[PDB]
Amino acid sequence: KESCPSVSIPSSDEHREKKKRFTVYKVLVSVGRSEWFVFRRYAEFDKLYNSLKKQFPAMALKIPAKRIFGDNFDPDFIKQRRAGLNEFIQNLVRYPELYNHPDVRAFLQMDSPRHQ
Repeated sequence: KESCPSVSIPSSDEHREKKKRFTVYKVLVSVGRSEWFVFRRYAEFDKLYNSLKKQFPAMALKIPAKRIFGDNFDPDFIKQRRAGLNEFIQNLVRYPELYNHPDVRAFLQMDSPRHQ
């Protein structure tokens, strides 16, 4: 019997570089007896969403807004975006045709040699 993946996004962190800031979400991915972390920015969730929404139109996949008229580093905005991204990924891993999908497996690092 294979284990169905379970995922959650418990936190995010702000990183900074020359005149640049970004938010990295910490995704906890668990497959049966083992678990690991994957670090992903919002754009990476959006790229997955845009691919899968075209491939599975009947699912009505939903991701939080991409554009915010206001401060995209407001902690309230980040906490809601994290909850929305968590809803998006948790919904995906409910379906084997999606968690066996190559783009989903790569996004969650499900076939990594470092997770052996």
